[PDB]
Order: sequence, then C-alpha cells, then structure tokens
Amino acid sequence: GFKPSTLDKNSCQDINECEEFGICPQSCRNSKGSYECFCVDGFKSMSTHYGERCAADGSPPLLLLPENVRIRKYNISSEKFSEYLEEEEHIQAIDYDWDPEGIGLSVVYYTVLSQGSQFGAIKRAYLPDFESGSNNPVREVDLGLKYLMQPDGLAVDWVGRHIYWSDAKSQRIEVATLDGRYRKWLITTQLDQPAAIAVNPKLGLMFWTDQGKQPKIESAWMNGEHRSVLASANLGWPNGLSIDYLNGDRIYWSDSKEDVIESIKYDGTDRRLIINDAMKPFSLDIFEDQLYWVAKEKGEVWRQNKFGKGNKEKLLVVNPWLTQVRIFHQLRYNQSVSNPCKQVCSHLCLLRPGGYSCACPQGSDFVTGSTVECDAASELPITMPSPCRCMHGGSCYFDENDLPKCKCSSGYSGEY
Amino acid sequence: RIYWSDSKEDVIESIKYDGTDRRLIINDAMKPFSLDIFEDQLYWVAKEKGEVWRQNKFGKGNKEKLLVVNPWLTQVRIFHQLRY
Amino acid sequence: CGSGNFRCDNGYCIPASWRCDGTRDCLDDTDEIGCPPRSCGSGFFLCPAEGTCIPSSWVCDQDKDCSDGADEQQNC
Amino acid sequence: DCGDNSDEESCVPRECTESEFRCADQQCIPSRWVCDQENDCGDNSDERDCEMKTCHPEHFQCTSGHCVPKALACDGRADCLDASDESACPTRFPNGTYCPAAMFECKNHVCIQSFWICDGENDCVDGSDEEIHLC
Ligand SMILES: *[C@@H]1O[C@H](CO)[C@@H](O)[C@H](O)[C@H]1NC(C)=O
Ligand SMILES: *[C@@H]1O[C@H](CO)[C@@H](O)[C@H](O)[C@H]1NC(C)=O
Ligand SMILES: *[C@@H]1O[C@H](CO)[C@@H](O)[C@H](O)[C@H]1NC(C)=O
Ligand SMILES: *[C@@H]1O[C@H](CO)[C@H](O)[C@H](O)[C@H]1NC(C)=O
Ligand SMILES: *[C@@H]1O[C@H](CO)[C@H](O)[C@H](O)[C@H]1NC(C)=O
Ligand SMILES: [Ca+2]
Ligand SMILES: [Ca+2]
Ligand SMILES: [Ca+2]
Ligand SMILES: [Ca+2]
Ligand SMILES: [Ca+2]
Ligand SMILES: [Ca+2]
Ligand SMILES: [Ca+2]
Ligand SMILES: [Ca+2]
Repeated sequence: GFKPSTLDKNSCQDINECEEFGICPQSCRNSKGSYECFCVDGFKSMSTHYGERCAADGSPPLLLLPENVRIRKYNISSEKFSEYLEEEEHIQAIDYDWDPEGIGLSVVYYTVLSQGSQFGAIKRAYLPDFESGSNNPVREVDLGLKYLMQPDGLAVDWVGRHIYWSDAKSQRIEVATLDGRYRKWLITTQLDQPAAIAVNPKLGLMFWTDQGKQPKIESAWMNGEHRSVLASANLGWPNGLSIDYLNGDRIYWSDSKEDVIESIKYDGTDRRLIINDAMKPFSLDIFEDQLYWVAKEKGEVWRQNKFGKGNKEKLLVVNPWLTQVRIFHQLRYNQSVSNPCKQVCSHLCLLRPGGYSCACPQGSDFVTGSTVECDAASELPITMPSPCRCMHGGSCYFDENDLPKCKCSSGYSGEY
Repeated sequence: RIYWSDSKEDVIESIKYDGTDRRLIINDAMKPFSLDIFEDQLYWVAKEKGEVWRQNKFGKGNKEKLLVVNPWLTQVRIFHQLRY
Repeated sequence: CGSGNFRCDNGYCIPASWRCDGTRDCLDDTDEIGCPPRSCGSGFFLCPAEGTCIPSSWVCDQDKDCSDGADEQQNC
Repeated sequence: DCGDNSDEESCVPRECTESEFRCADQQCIPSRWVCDQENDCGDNSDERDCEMKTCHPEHFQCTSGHCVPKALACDGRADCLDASDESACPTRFPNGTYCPAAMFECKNHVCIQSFWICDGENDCVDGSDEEIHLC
C-alpha cells in the first residue's frame, strides 16, 4: 500500500488507489495505506462473484427503444416488453424528464425526421412511471419548432428546464424552452454533420459530436460562450454520446466506422477504449456497473461492464429500425440539483460553470444598456392535456368533455 | 388461377393455369414481395418499408394498409381451414 | 445604482444578499471573485480544491492528501 | 448526353458560385429561388429557416418569412400564402373599402372575383369564403 518517494527514495508514500480506473463501482475514498469504497445516496451495496455491486432504490430500470414507427419499453426485471407509442413515422431520438409536474407520469421528448417536402418535428408525450400498456393510450403534442430537417440529436436539461438539439442538415445546435416558446442558436459555425448531444447541468457544460469530413468531439458552455475540442484523433463516425455522473462526470462515445466505444474525462485528459469489436455501435447509455449499446446492422442490444471488464452479453433482438436505447429510472439524472437562476432574465436563463446567464431568442437583442432584458414579446407557457393515468390495468376512455376517465378491473377501485 | 408479384415493375398480375388470360390487378404495389389470397381479398407485403396491404383480388376499388411490421418481414400467409 | 446594493464591473447592481452565495450573478463574476473562507477547527487544515478538512499533522507527512496543492512540499 | 452515361458516372457535385445556394443533395440553385414558396430543391431545403433571414432589396417579406416582389404588395391579390402582403396597407378609396363593388372583399383586405364567393376552396386565404351567409 506504499511506494517509494521521489523526494527521498529511502522513504514511503501512499498511493491514491482511487486514481486507478475501474477500481470501484461508484465512489472511492483514499486512506493512508488503504482505500475504501462506497455507493452514493439512493444506492446500496451487495455481494456478488465479482465483488461489491451498487444497486439502486426505486422501481427497477426500464429501457426505451425508438423504432421508426413506434417507441417500445423493455423491463429488465421482468424481461418483458410493453407498448407505449404507435402510429408515428421516422422517429430518431428520445430523451425523458422524470417528474416535471409531481404526478406519477414522466414526460418524453422525441424527434421526427423530414419525410419529404414536409418538415420534421420535436414531440412531447406522457410516460407512466407505473406499469401500463395499450390500456393508457398516449396523446402527442408538438413543440411547433419549424424548419427541422434531420434532428438526430436530442438532449434535455432538467435543472434549467430546456431542450437542446442538433440537426445534421441545418448544421446548428439549438436550445429552446422545454415547451418550445423561445428558440436560440448556440453553435452555428464549424459544424459538419452534428450527430449527438449531451448535457451536464452541474458543470454547466454541453458536449456534442461531429460525424462529417473532420470527425471531432467537442464541449462547450450551455450558453455557448466557450467552446473546445476534446478529441480529434481516431474518431471515424462518432454517432452516440453518454455521460456517467457518478464516476466523476465522465464521457463515453460510440464510433461505427471503427467499431469501438471509448471514454474520456470532461477535460479530455484521459482516453480509453472500453469495448472493441462493438459491432457498429450507434447509441450508448450507462447505468450502475453496466453499459448498454445498440448494434445498427442487425438490431441488437448488448451490455458489458462499463470499465471494459469481462464479457459482453446480448440482451435483446429488436429489428433494424432501432435507433437508440435509453435507460429510464429515477436515479439516472439527479433530480435534486438546484437551478442557479434568480428570475432576472426576461426570456431565457442558461447555465454556465458556476452560475447562469441571460439570453434572448434568435433575431432579438438586449434592450439598450441591459444585460437581462430583451426586445421581444413574452410567450405564455403551453401546458399539455391531462394523460390517461389508470394504474392497475384499468382502461381509459375520453368523455364528452374529452376528459380521460378510467374503468377498473374487478380487483381495484378509485378515480385513477 | 395464378397470381404473382413483381418488385422490379411494382405490379401484381394474374394468369390462368394454361396462360391464356393475363391481367394486372394492382399497379404501384410498392415493391411487392409476397402474396396471399382469401375470400374477396388479396394481401401482399411491401419490402422497402415493412407493410402489409390488402385490396380486392379483382383490382376493384381502393387499397388499404393493414399492418406496419419491420423490414425483416419476408412473407405473409393466411391461416384458415378453408384456404386449402 | 445605490441604496445599499452591490455593484458589478459591467455597470450593473444586484442585491447584497446575492453577493457571496455560490452563484456567479455578474457576467464579470466580480460578485464572487473574492469571498472569505469558512474554516474548520483549530486542529485541522482546509483545502478548497476538494472542499475538505484534514488534521493539521497531515499537511506535511509525505502523502498528497490534497490533490491540487496545500499539502506536502508547498507547506513543508 | 451520350447514351453510355460515361459523362456522368464518375462525377462529383460542382462548387456553387457567388449568387447560388446549395442544397443537401449537393445541388446548386439560384439564390432568388430561396424562400420563394416553391420547393425548388426536392427536400424543400430551399425554403428552410426563412423567418430569421432578411429579404432581397427588390422583394417584400411576408410574416411567414417568405419573399414576394414588392410591386405585388397591396395589389389586392394574395401573393403571400399568409395574405400578409394585403392585410396591412392603407385605405384605397374614399368609400373606405379596399375593393371595388364589382368585386368581393374579405377581412384579409383581399379583393376577389365576385363569382368565387362560395365555391369549393376558400379563395380568400382565411377571410370567410364559403360561409353560408354568402352562399
Ligand atoms: C418491471 O418489472 C417488475 C417485475 O420484474 C415490476 O415490479 C415493475 O413494476 C415493472 N415496471 C414497470 C414500469 O412496469
Ligand atoms: C444529487 O445532487 C445533490 C445536490 O447537489 C447532492 O447533494 C447529491 O449528493 C447528489 N446525488 C447524487 C447521487 O449524485
Ligand atoms: C365608391 O364605390 C362605388 C362602388 O364600389 C363606386 O361606384 C364609386 O366609384 C366609388 N367612389 C369613390 C369616390 O371611390
Ligand atoms: C438581409 O437582406 C438585406 C437586403 O434587404 C441585406 O442584403 C442584408 O445584408 C441581409 N442580411 C445580412 C445579415 O447581410
Ligand atoms: C383612407 O380611406 C378613408 C376612408 O375612405 C379616407 O378616405 C382617408 O382619407 C383615406 N386615407 C388617405 C390618406 O387619404
Ligand atoms: Ca491509499
Ligand atoms: Ca452571487
Ligand atoms: Ca499529507
Ligand atoms: Ca424556393
Ligand atoms: Ca421558382
Ligand atoms: Ca399582393
Ligand atoms: Ca376559382
Ligand atoms: Ca370560393
């Protein structure tokens, strides 16, 4: 547990074992001559053949899978499928918000590609936290964001209440209110086929990938003010990006031209290969000790240990229209994080390292001499209709007032 | 009577078992790849986008989309006692 | 600007409560460019790079307990 | 141009010139076509992002972000698909009407052939064509 000192080779110093990669699942604590390891709040530790696990409280995780015409849910605990959204076309990307309104329904955001002369869309739907299927039909809302062509990158910010998206054919990265009211262009120059986007509100940073002639992976401030390139060498077609918030705010990406999954730190200072022969990976997500990725050529979901250890397993076979895999759970995104904004901004408040800044929608500008107010009209929030909430297998019908109302199974009773 | 589907010409055609009467039942059939017939109805599969379509086997009227099933779909068969 | 508020180099003033509260309000960051430390017991030493406190003897005992500095050769 | 396609099979899209606009199919079209309400490029990419762009000095801009020749502003005919070219301009006659009595007038301030009142499509972009009180 001790190594010779460089200052005096006759003396002994303590190795920081926590600086080794994959030493422990969630958190490590250095001791003079030893180390200790622990799981953070919301997690528990359990024995297993490979050592201590970290396992999460709450209802077990689910996987969200967008096909071209449907979004479908898979339950790792029950190893079963459930039906969420259907009769769409050209779905590409998904992201979720866990409890935007306190009721037991999450909210889901998904992007739709342009079919032809018709433009694409960003759409908004309610996802029950509880067990449900086609008994609770889902309505859709459209954010009204015009002129979308190939919005193949979507991210959601739950602290600032914003949605971020990348479009390969507009060659822009844009942020809007989480209901589509105010729209801003953050990164407009030196982009070629932007493909994937991720956000970290705690650090106030956004990360994205480019898939064009010069493949690069970049990081910026969530307000766009600072920009940097974390990796440029050996990047092929970097098509998917994910973040681990418990293993020290670390970034993972997938490349289909090199059939590889790689990880870096948010400053670019340590680069590693986690999974080779990854079979043309196209999307990534990380939960607990495990890393899940999608294989594009043959429609498969694979999982491995996020530190590269051991062996890889095939979890599902879902047809080639599968574009993404997302992990759905309370503890994936830290809901507790608090918004720095203090209600000074008139239209947009956007996060940056250690605080916030005020922003005006596109085409508008600050009123002369101000840094918090804009020459633009106020837009009222767009609240969406109440969803079908019948919990225990009940079935919902829309009454003459178009309100959803439930009918129970013989074993249950109640309004919902 | 015999029916066949052609994906290079996007057509469904019918002939008699001796070849003596040839007809086009469905044009713009969307690259049809498999066929089956039951009662007044003709069912066929579209290969590029994974769809099952049905029309009247004599070509009459209009065509309907019955299912959307992913591109791995290779065939449609009709399962009933009185088919054979 | 005045009446007991606090001022930013941008030509902008904010309530005094905002001045040192862990959130950069001025775009020039001068509200929190300097704020005093909040300390541990007299028997201990504090490091801000990790928000941590260690016994004072640790400050020079041939172990890098504080990663960015304030330990070993700098203090020794 | 020659029936073996040898003139085209090996070709790479050419770079667009100073007054051209480029489309994601790597095609070049005149800049004037951009945001002209017609999908000149098949993906409708020439009509993209129009609301944030400014307009050519010869052309009026519609609320929908689309450009129309300025001589067709306030002419009585809906040249903008949103009728914003006609919705806004000054009074035309001492009558206070925007349209002669030989014709029909709709709240879009658009002036329309009288016979068009109550036949099929609403010839006035939204201004109460086909209403039963006309029919
Ligand atoms: C997932 O399956 C478990 C049983 O394995 C069940 O308890 C849980 O409610 C399921 N989750 C959902 C969202 O249906
Ligand atoms: C979530 O964020 C809160 C507030 O910053 C923090 O106290 C807590 O430790 C975080 N939890 C996890 C699991 O990261
Ligand atoms: C007023 O309106 C009537 C009918 O449109 C027309 O005969 C007349 O010429 C108009 N007069 C003036 C002064 O505009
Ligand atoms: C907008 O169009 C005008 C002409 O009306 C000018 O060409 C102007 O330069 C254009 N906008 C920009 C940013 O150049
Ligand atoms: C516009 O029309 C009104 C009503 O007919 C008056 O005639 C007015 O004089 C007109 N405007 C101008 C500037 O002449
Ligand atoms: Ca140690
Ligand atoms: Ca402050
Ligand atoms: Ca030490
Ligand atoms: Ca055009
Ligand atoms: Ca034209
Ligand atoms: Ca006109
Ligand atoms: Ca007509
Ligand atoms: Ca009419």
